[PDB]
Amino acid sequence: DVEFDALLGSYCNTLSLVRFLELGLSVACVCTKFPELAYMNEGRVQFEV
Amino acid sequence: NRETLDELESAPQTTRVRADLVAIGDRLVFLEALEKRIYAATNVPYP
Repeated sequence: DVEFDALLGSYCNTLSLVRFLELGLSVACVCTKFPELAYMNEGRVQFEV
Repeated sequence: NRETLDELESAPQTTRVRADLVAIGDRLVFLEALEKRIYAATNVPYP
């Protein structure tokens, strides 16, 4: 007698790493890289219309 | 893991044949009638 088991194949996907600038929503927002929010207390913005 | 695991082997041989292709959206699809082709006079009813 011969009786064996067969792993006939293996499949995988990939985590499609979307990039937020490669995206239609990107002109809604000036996304700014400011690494110093941790030591920051507060910011303000004044407006002169 | 950026793995080459699944398959990339041999690029098999290509041959032309009569068929039909429609464009429903950007998914382009065959068409097949399976009555006059193979179940012509066969006594098995078409599925």
